[PDB]
Amino acid sequence: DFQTRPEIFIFLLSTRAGGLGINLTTADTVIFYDSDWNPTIDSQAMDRAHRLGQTKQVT
DNA sequence: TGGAGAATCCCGGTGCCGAGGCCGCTCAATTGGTCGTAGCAAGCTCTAGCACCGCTTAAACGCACGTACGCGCTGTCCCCCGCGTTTTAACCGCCAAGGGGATTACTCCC
Repeated sequence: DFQTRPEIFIFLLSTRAGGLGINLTTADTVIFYDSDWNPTIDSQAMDRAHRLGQTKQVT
């Protein structure tokens, strides 16, 4: 759904269940409302956006 | 006695799902030796269980006889059954949820 249609603004996503898996490359912005103590997991989360096929500069 | 018709049975056909057998493996039953002890055995004590006698009188029995009560009979009526109608909720299927219990991560404390 999120990848299909640009009317959806925001994607709420838990850090561990949601950080690991598939591309989310029609986002452009990643907000850590809270940041994991293990920096790898925040890196995985950031790179669900910052990825091959990423549309725009990730902030 | 007959009959009609409903209700119960039987015969063969269909299919589905669970019973009966196969497979892999664990872990619980078996083999071997140890060691403690309890309960099997021999022995003594004296409890209390069984037997008998004799007496007392309360408890058991056989009988008379009255009447209280068990039982078959009669009448009624009411209320529970057999059957058609109306309706509701039990059953089935499919999706949701939540919860809880085991696991995994990450930090602080020792």
